[PDB]
Formats: sequence, C-alpha cells, structure tokens
Amino acid sequence: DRQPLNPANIEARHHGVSDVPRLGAMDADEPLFVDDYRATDDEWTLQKV
Amino acid sequence: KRDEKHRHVVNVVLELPTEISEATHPVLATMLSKYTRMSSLFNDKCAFKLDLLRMVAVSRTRR
Amino acid sequence: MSLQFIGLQRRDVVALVNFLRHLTQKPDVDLEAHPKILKKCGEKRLHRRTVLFNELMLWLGYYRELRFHNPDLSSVLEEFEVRCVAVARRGYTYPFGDRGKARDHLAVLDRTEFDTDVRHDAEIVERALVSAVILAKMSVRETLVTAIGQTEPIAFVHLKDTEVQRIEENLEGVRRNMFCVKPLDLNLDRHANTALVNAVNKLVYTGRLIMNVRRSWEELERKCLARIQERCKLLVKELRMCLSFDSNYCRNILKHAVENGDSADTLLELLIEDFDIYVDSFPQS
Repeated sequence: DRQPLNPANIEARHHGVSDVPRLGAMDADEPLFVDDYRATDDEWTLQKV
Repeated sequence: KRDEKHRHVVNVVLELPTEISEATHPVLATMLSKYTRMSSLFNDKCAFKLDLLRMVAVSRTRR
Repeated sequence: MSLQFIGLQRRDVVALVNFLRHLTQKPDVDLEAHPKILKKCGEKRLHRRTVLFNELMLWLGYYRELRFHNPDLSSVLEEFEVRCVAVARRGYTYPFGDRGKARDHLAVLDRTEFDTDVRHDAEIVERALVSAVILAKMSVRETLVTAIGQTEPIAFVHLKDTEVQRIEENLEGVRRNMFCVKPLDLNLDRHANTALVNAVNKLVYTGRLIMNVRRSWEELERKCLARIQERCKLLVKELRMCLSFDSNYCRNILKHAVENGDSADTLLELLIEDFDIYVDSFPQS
C-alpha cells in the first residue's frame, strides 16, 4: 500500500480449514496472504528466464 | 435463541433453499457453530458462501 | 473511622462503607460510574438539606480514600530511564542510511531527565517517545511524515494489529483503574524484529503507561474537588433559610473553602467530630 511489508503484515493461508475472515479480507491492501512456501534460487532463476 | 440465530444465518446469510438444512447436511451442522460466533461480516455473504463451498470440498476430498 | 450519615438505614450505611472499602478491587473506579451507589445516598426520599449533607460526606470519604491509595511512581520512572538509555545505545550502534538526523535524535534521547515535580513528565516523555519512534522508523526505512507543522504520531512498530489492540485494551484498563496494574501475557519481544525496534516498543509502552496514569489521576482529583466545592456552596445556601444555633454552627463549619486535599481532610475531620452538635438541624424521614 505505502510502506514495506513486515513479518507482521505477511500472513499465512490455511487450506482445508475454515477461513471466513481471510475471505472477507479479499480486496484489502495491507495484509498479504502467502502459501508458506518460499521459492529457491534455482526456481527463481527458472521463473525469470 | 441460538436456534433463531441458526435460522437467521441459514436463511439470510447463506440464502439456502428449504430442501437442504442442518437436519440433512452434517458439514453445515458443524459449520453453524463457528458461523454464528462471527457476529460481524454478515454484510459480506459471499465470504460465508465460499467458505461453505470449500468446507464441502475438503469434506468430500478423499484419499 | 465513623464516617456517618443521616436518614439512612444501617444497610445503606454498611453498603457505602463496603463500597469505599473495596474501591480498588473493581473496574472504572470513577464515582459517576456507579449510579446505584450514588443514588442510595438519599435522592427523592429525603429533604434537600440531608441529601446534600449525605452527598458531601460521601464525596469527602471517596476523595480521602483516593488520596490514600495514590500509587508509587518511582519504579516506573526508573524503568523508563533505563529503557531510554538502552534505546539510545542501540541507536548509536545501528548503521543508519544517514547519520545526520539520527545523531540529533540520539542526542535528544540522551538529554532526557525527570524533574522533582510530577507535572512535567508528560511533555518530556512525549518528546522522548517521538524521537524514539523516528529512530525506529528510520531503522526499517519507512517514509516518516515531513509536512509543514506536522509531527510523527506515536505508534508501535511492526506489531500485529490484534496485538496492538490488545495493548490498547490493557492501557485503557489502566485508565479505568489506576491502582490495579494488569500484566501483559503478550510478549513484545519478537525474533522477527531488530533489537532497536524491540527496545523502542518497550519504551513507548512505558511512556503510554506513565501518561495515562498521570492524566487519569489529575482529572479524577479535579472532579472530586469540583464536586466537594459545589456541594459545600449549595448546602451553605440552604442553611441560611433557618437561623437556629445548630444551623449557624453548621454554616460556620462549612465556612472553610476546600481546594486542597489537606483542607478537605481537615473539613471532614471537623465535620465528623462535632456531629452531635448540629445533627438535629436536619430533618429526616
């Protein structure tokens, strides 16, 4: 939105678990929801190419 | 009462038809307890609808 | 002490005594926060003179109890000083993008000292907190405000919104009851945060606590004094209708104006001591 994201603003998704508040949080800006996996360097290079 | 809350959520939030309800839908029966507790967000009905859909999906998922 | 009233059944007397006895054990220690206790004083069931006298007695006792339980400030100020020094040290160590403004903000943190009187704490902790917040925002290189005449607001850094509102609830509870201090189960130290950020968060929490306590006490004492003064003036106004010896004695007792806690204590003790002299002036039932 305006400021860099923080470990506080980056939240993890829950799959197979009821997650009504996140579904309401769709179209919101600050809380960024991530898949808990982080891309490796090789994957990053492959995506870039 | 709590049954009035259940009826309200099923008939206004989920807009569910009569032929399906807690007496016939076990996953809905489990989800109602959580859904009634969330007193806000009732304006955004699509969130509850989508959560019901994905709970049905995870329930039907089998290995 | 025989804090005593007129026109009350003994049950209401013991109710008021117990209310004062357990004042600190309850939330929202403000007197107007308890309309039941205040109404039990005598409204609409008794003559105006006696209900005014009962209200004045209750307010005097309440003020005395409040001044009795006013807490110790020393340890909190010492903790604030220690945390300010720690923040200053960590800031001096950190490799900021530019050392210029960091230098003078660290100097401001070093300059902080508490006075002997308690009325100056608010502004100095405000400036210390604003400099600490500016340093913390610089550390994580956020775009701090720079508008003309504007200043950086005080806020926690890199805490989750739920935890921020929990801490706000704790501070609000402190504002509701100065004497009780609810501890935080929430931990402000995070592995995901720089030590400077953690120190700034601790410092800002302590400063908020100090400001809340000071402001709450000041306004509560102001309200108590205003209520006592108004009740005394009205009761004096009412007593002038009669001219017996007892009424004149009560008026002379009420002659002393109360604007200090010590004068309030003297008035209360004098009023209790000579109760049997002037009691018959007030009608009852």
